[PDB]
Amino acid sequence: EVVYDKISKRQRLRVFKHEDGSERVLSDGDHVEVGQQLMEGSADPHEV
Repeated sequence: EVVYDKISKRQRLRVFKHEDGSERVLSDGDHVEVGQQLMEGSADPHEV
């Protein structure tokens, strides 16, 4: 299991939706695909 260790609450949480779980902000327990962005902001393109 992958660990994203620390994110300051200055960062908002991502507002996507998929798999018709929620349709709103990243919900605890929600299902996440491979390329899904977890946070509002700009993603490192090396990572993608």
